[PDB]
Amino acid sequence: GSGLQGHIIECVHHIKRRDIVLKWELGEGAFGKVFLAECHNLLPEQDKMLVAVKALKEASESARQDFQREAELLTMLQHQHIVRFFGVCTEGRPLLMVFEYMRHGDLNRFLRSHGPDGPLGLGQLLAVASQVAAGMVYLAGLHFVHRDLATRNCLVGQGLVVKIGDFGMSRDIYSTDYYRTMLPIRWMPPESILYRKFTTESDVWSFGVVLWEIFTYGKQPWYQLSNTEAIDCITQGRELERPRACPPEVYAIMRGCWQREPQQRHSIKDVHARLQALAQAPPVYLDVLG
Ligand SMILES: NC(=O)c1cc(NC(=O)c2cc(-c3cccc(N)n3)ccc2Cl)n(-c2ccccc2)n1
Ligand SMILES: O=c1[nH]cnc2scc(-c3ccc(F)cc3)c12
Repeated sequence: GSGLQGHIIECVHHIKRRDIVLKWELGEGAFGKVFLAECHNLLPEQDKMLVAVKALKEASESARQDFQREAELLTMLQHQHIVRFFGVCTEGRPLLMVFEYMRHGDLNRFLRSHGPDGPLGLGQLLAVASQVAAGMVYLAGLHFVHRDLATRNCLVGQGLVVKIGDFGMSRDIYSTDYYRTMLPIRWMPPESILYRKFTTESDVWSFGVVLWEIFTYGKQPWYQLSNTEAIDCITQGRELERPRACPPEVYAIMRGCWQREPQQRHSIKDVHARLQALAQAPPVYLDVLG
């Protein structure tokens, strides 16, 4: 149910196994593990560089063919706000996908660790939002539907650089963010919960939810409610409240992403243009004054 596979239906670089030196396990899911590794002879002037390596547990013909198609699409995705894909290693089991290493981990973990529970300021929160929007503009321009846009599926590198990307293990690491196939219901618009239909318009809705995560420093949307209760609020048209750290100007943008009718939601290009203008000239808003 990945966006990569969704886009596949609707030359890959090969790295020698011996050029990869596994250093530590970063995470794991049902499909395999993710390692921190050193990769030799990959980038110029960097005889050694850190990479994140996704290892696939299953080595069957269908898993191999799916892997290849995903690797072809990942090679094609090239943007400043998309996690860099360096290539594969198909030298037997486990099949490996090599990505750049994002030193601050996923954006949800980053927000929670840089929040009140020092804390990121308004200008930094707007820069994070603008970068996530820029990656989504790129994906929409390719008619690529993410299907699971959320802060847990964004990564943070050196110098507050934020990019869209994940190692396909969020349904395991953040199982609490999904409901049973495992659907990310708190991030979904009513037509996706009801008809299980994902579009660029449903990605825009999830972007509004990402904005809410950003300005609550990574809190789960509808945190006071159970999964079935959250489905009810969304299908009935209840809206997430404006976070305290969120200026009215950003809340108006979220509300634009959350129009009930998919055809009435702002385009991501317009959402990005608005957030970019606010990141360069932040509104004078003190969260303490509300
Ligand atoms: N839930 C799943 O099974 C699932 C969900 C995903 N992520 C995507 O499809 C996905 C991945 C990227 C991306 C791009 C660049 C680097 C980078 N690291 N990621 C962007 C958008 C999407 Cl939408 N994978 C998955 C399957 C294979 C590899 C990684 C993840 N598996
Ligand atoms: O990831 C870890 N977490 C806790 N203890 C250990 S001991 C060794 C590891 C390790 C080292 C290299 C790897 F490729 C994978 C795992 C490790």
